[PDB]
Amino acid sequence: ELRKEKSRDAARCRRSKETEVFYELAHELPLPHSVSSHLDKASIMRLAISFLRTHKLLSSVCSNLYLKALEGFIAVVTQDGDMIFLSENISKFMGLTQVELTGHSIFDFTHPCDHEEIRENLTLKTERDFFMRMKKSATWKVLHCTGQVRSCLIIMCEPIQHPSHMDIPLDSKTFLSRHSMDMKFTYCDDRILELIGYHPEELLGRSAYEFYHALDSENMTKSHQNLCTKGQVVSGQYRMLAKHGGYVWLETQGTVIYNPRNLQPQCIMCVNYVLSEIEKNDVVFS
Amino acid sequence: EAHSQIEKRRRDKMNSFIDELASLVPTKLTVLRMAVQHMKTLDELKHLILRAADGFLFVVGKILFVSESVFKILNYSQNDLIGQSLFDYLHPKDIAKVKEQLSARRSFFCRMKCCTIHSTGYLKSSCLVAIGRLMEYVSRHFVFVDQRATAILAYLPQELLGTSCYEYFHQDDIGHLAECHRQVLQTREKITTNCYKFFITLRSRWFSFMNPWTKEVEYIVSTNTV
DNA sequence: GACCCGCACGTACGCAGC
DNA sequence: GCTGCGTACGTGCGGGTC
Repeated sequence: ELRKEKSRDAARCRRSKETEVFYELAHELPLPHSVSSHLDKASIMRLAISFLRTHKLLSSVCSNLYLKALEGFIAVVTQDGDMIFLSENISKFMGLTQVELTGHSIFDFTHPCDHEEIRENLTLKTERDFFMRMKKSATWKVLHCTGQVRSCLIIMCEPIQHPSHMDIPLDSKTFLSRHSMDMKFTYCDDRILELIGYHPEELLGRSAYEFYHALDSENMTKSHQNLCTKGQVVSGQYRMLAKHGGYVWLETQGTVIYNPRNLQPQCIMCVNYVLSEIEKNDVVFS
Repeated sequence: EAHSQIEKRRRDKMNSFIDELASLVPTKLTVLRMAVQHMKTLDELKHLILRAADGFLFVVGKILFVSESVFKILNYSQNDLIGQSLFDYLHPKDIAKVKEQLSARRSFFCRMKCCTIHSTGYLKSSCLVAIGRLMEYVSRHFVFVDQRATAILAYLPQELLGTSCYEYFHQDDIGHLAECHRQVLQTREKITTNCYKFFITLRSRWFSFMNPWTKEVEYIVSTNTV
């Protein structure tokens, strides 16, 4: 009859003291007052640990307008699949803010059975480049990644737009084209004659896998199957011949459409960047 | 009845995070007390974003301002470009390009002068702000004509293209080459070599290549050596 | 007019000594 | 040989979001 009272009184006091210590540790945080002091208890711990790590491993390799005038955001991860820091512009290119995504697992936001490559990239072996797809009623989204690895990895992120609505002034050396599912030409814009000079009557069912040169084919095959498996692609460096021989350099960022009535990938198209002028004028190869 | 599992798991995460902090500090309400103490002694971005995508900041209009070490990627000093025109620093094709591209976002390349620079930016005051960022032959069927092969085997491309390999090949060892051709036809991946000739010993490596959609092999691409 | 989750309220015990 | 600190687990009670 006497044990319960002592136990409950001591327990009540200890409960109160623990929650109060928790909240005070929460108070001093990089976040402002309003949106930090009224959060759930689970996020406080991971947010504080994330701040500690991003202020600790920052000095491991250490010694006003860089975030803006920059397309995308800066992320960073470790080998356990957990981002630490995110840039403030994250709230305009994938839809969410920093506070919910600052210590959670990338595995719970990426596409499952599309992560063995990421788990291989994150481990040790200085220069790593790859591709990665990432995010309620969440629709999936595409993404491009570059950077250097410490063990951590600091990454750059530049998503591709959709040429259905293009908010950029395409230049006079940026011609448009459309292709078919098996890398076969269908249509060329009327911007080509001044740049490299073909006629559309030849730009037809001829296979596109003929103009690439030397190792360009054995790398754009990987780029094409990357577009087949993913939604988009950004190609590194390749050429495409002209009407009188020689190579002219072009780069692309492809896309894939879907159908309101169906589920297959219907149509693909590219955007072209004329880089160098016509080269090796006289000599021909085909 | 069966929320015990979800609450057990969340308890497990709770105790793991409250228990592992000892590593991140250089040393359990005592632990939280010393940690909230430790928080009190609490341009960091350069130290990663300089290492993240290379490049350096320049501003356009003249040109008004750059980073400290721009000669790392462009090879120019700091006072030899201020008070100095960007137009009298560039190639003329890119001159017409940037004249067309002077006046929200800007995805554009350059062919700048001491170097193909992919750079992005936005307008400000008029003026501009933008970060910058930097004895063999090869042919295949032979539909394709290489570069040094016509000096190698002494034959102009007015006599080779658009014909089969063994049409002109001397069939003194056409059999072992035939056996190799059968094996490399469906081998994919890496194919090694055995001897072949023309008078001129060429030791072919072939790579079975294939459209990753139509699922039917069409072309190969050689890296023929001697 | 409610379903799922986070926080709080209950106890049945490993341990050190007078 | 038997009593207060630290601990583990079950149960309810009440706040959003569709």
